[PDB]
Amino acid sequence: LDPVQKLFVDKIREYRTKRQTSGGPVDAGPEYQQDLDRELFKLKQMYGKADMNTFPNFTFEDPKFE
Amino acid sequence: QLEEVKQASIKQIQDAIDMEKSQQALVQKRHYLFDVQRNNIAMALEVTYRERLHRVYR
Repeated sequence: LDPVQKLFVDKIREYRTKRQTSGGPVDAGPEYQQDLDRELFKLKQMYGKADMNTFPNFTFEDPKFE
Repeated sequence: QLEEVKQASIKQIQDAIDMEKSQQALVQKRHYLFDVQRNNIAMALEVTYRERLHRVYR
């Protein structure tokens, strides 16, 4: 609506509804989710697969003085 | 007569020269190998610590 901020309201209460759903704003739904699932997985492909919610730890060694 | 006296004077300095140089040479290089060698060694222990910080941070 064009007391223009009412079009922000027009949007905004549907943000209010959506964010005042769950996930914050959802209704994006499973189709979004398969899309996510690929790129979120695909990310891991570039990027390695382990402690993306914990700390990775590492190791230190030598072959020989060739 | 003259040959033998000049012959001895040459032949003696020939054997003298190589042997004072042979003395120096063995010492110096071999001392010069030691600290050489150990360069090469210690070179890598820091890299690996060095490089490691970058690798783990990534």
